[PDB]
Amino acid sequence: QNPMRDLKIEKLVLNISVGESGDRLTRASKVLEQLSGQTPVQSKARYTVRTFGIRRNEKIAVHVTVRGPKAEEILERGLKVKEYQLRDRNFSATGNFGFGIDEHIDLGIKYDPSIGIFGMDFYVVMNRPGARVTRRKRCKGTVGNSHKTTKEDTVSWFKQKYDADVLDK
Amino acid sequence: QKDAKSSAYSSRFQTPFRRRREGKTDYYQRKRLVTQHKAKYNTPKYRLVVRFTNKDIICQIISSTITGDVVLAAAYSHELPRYGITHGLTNWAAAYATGLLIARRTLQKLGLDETYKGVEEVEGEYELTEAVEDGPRPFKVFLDIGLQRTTTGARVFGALKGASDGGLYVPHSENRFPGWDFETEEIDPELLRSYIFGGHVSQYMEELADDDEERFSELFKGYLADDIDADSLEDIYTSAHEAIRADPAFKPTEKKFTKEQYAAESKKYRQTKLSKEERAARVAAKIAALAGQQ
Amino acid sequence: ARKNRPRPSGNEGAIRDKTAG
Amino acid sequence: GKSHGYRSRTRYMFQRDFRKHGAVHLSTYLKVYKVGDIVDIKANGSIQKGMPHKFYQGKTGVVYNVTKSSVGVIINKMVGNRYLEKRLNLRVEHIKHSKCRQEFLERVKANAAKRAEAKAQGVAVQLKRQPAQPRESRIVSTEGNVPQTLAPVPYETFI
RNA sequence: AAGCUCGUAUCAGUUUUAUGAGGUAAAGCGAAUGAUUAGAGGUUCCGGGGUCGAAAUGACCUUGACCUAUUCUCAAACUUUAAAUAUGUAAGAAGUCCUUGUUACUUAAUUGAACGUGGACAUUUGAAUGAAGAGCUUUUAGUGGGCCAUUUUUGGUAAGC
RNA sequence: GAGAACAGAAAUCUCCAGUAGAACAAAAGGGUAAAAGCCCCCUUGAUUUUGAUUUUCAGUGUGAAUACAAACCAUGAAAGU
RNA sequence: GGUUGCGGCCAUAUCUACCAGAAAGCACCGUUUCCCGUCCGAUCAACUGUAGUUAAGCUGGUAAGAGCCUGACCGAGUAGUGUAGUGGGUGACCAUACGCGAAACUCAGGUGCUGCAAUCU
Ligand SMILES: [Mg+2]
Ligand SMILES: [Mg+2]
Ligand SMILES: [Mg+2]
Ligand SMILES: [Mg+2]
Ligand SMILES: [Mg+2]
Ligand SMILES: [Mg+2]
Ligand SMILES: [Mg+2]
Ligand SMILES: [Mg+2]
Ligand SMILES: [Mg+2]
Ligand SMILES: [Mg+2]
Ligand SMILES: [Mg+2]
Ligand SMILES: [Mg+2]
Repeated sequence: QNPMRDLKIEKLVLNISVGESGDRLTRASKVLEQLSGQTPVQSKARYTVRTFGIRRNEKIAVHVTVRGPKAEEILERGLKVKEYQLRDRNFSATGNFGFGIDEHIDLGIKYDPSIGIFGMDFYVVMNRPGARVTRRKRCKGTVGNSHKTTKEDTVSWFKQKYDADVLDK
Repeated sequence: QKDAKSSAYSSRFQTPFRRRREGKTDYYQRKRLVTQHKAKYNTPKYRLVVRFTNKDIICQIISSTITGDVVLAAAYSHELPRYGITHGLTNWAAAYATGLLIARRTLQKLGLDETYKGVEEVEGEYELTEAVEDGPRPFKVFLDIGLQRTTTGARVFGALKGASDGGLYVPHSENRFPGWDFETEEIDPELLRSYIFGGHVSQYMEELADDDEERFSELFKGYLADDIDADSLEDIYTSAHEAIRADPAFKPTEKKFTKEQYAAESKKYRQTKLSKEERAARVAAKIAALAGQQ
Repeated sequence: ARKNRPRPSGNEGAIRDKTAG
Repeated sequence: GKSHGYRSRTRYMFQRDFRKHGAVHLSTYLKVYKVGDIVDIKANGSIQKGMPHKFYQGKTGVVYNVTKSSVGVIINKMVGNRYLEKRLNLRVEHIKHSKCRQEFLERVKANAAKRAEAKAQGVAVQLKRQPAQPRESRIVSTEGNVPQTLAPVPYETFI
């Protein structure tokens, strides 16, 4: 039936792939903590490509995870920017999804020219409760087949709440 | 389609033993535990194992043999009502109580209880059960925490303190007990004594009760129902300790039924296997119906 | 590479590729 | 040029098994070894410490020493025109009782019990074993089993 | 060569019984690695294209790839499996059982360990066959270019290599 | 494999599959999955005293290695190492 | 018989897709003052056992299921091989005598057992 299989948000991950190290990386870092109330983390580049101008381990991007009520309200504050209007092919085949935006100042931080103007990529991890089965240490196990998330489940949920719409396909 | 693993893969798969599949026992731990100095031929190594399940605590004394492991004695949490404890059967003090119980139980059944009395005037101090002069050189046993993660003040080490204060000689340092100062290497005996006697809940009563009555109601509801005051909490633990030191004899339950009755009910209740003749008839019928043009 | 992979608008690539002052 | 290391030409000898890699089941360490036990040697490639040299692969000897985690063994090696006794030190992993004695003692105890119970009536217990005696005379009937006649087979290519 | 200590044995280029170890012969590739011929079915938001098209995450053919099930053939430095022949150990008195002495070792513990005291069990005392005696010590001559035959086998076309 | 702005065959993030098809200084071969792999914390047992044993072997040496003994240590809660 | 803790043997115990599961137990499950760790009480820490649910985990069954295990005069006394001849053949190689003896293949059957301790309509 449907006693407690209710879908819910795990985590909002906030990503910025600023292509270079140094000051503009530092400023990128100084963007998120205001938005997140939370300190960010920096990821290194794991092999040179020499066309994007990157070396091994020269620390390119910044991303954060947020969960719970603060995560859902910030999600809402992003979907307001995107006017509740998302394309089907954005959705993961597992039931995850995500999108991107530009001009982070179009929400929250006014301009603060010392910081600059940056775009982000939000990505949402979605599931049902009872998920710690795959995450605890003792007696680790996988989730049942019927109990996973799906394209259809997540799009239907996204329909019914936020009363939003999905595009062409 | 995608969720399809090849026949070759299935036929070359290795399997973990059984407990690794179940994610239950760390054989790398069991290695360092159960091996005996080969010069000491049959003298078995004894493990005080501790396990924390939801709403219950288990502690046991085990030696190991080829045909299986064998247990000297066991101590569950859920019989502490026999010793005057009715709530919070998973708190760190509950673990201490269980350790004390198992300690005195084993010593009583082994005939060591008169000697190695243990410690009565508990003070949160760190000391080992030293060997009595020219005596029987007290019993020795080592921890077995399983996969449970070690960390400062973890409630398993309450069981360690229970065994130690009971009198078992259990080799251990103290730098993980709650209140082990970190930036400087000392221990706060009185804070430890607080966690022994339920400080973290006795104190926690006050802020919540003077702060948030509905929250103080939903949890600790049983405390209100059975009329326990915060200050009195230390008293019941102290009285328990004497109750254990009085009688650890492990009265077992009476089961109000029979082994056979339980087996019969579950047997008649359970679903059964299907036999080969019926399997053949089943496939034949499936042919004659679905394949047989319905 | 695809046949039409990044093919821009004439009036949108002017603010895309200028690469010098 | 030529080459003779400590572990040369062991590439197959020391491979573990098929489908048996990984840690070792505890029974091996749960064994207990007394001085005077007769023991076989089979190397175990998983534990590089205290291995036996390839020459002592598959051999059999008598234990003579016991230490915290290993065993002293005596082997007789044929070098030149004599035998020399070598003493080995092996971790308990490459070691297992040769149940030859395990069964032999069974025979001995059963033998003594048989001797005693036979002496209880003085009836010449007759201890020694015998090789396979030639089988005895016997009669074969044909009831419902009439002899069946064969014949050699002709030839064809069978393809 | 000189002997020495003893007199049917603590033996044996041997078989049997019991129990180990091995990766060669063989075999396998619709089993890992690697090689290899052929069609068959799908699959391109994705290869190269052409045809219909202004393009389309539009259609048709083509080539290629990729995947699926099949098919033909191989390995000294591949392998699931796995021989015969060769090979380790045991088949008793230096044994087995019973009782209880010693220790600074070890055990929670007279528990264990090791060595003993004392007692019990003989020619069927622990498979086969043989045993021309068995065991032990010195000391010193010659020798340190080899060759051939069956079988296994390496380089080379081969050779009386 | 499936998704996320610039971002594309390749940057960063997330999920699913994953018996090792990777890594382990170097040649190859063994061995390794709550590790022998990757990351983090503490340290110097890469110490002292001389023996015993294995490999090449004359049962010499050298090299390398193994198992104890007697101290002082490091680590871990601990067994251990 | 069910369940839990500790196991032995390490797939007859794994994998793929479905279906059922009383009681208890296990579990998911609620909270962040304190010990404690995190980019984030997700993991780990602590407290309650109170607010709920067997949906999942787990157990069992189901499949002319993959796999896996066992057996067989199924293949085969074949392949291979120890020993012998003044045996055959120019040779490559092959029969013969006394011996040992595979794998693939085919068919049939099977799909965890079990020790210690506690608890369960
Ligand atoms: Mg560990
Ligand atoms: Mg082998
Ligand atoms: Mg070879
Ligand atoms: Mg061949
Ligand atoms: Mg083959
Ligand atoms: Mg191959
Ligand atoms: Mg042999
Ligand atoms: Mg001379
Ligand atoms: Mg010469
Ligand atoms: Mg580790
Ligand atoms: Mg040497
Ligand atoms: Mg001849």
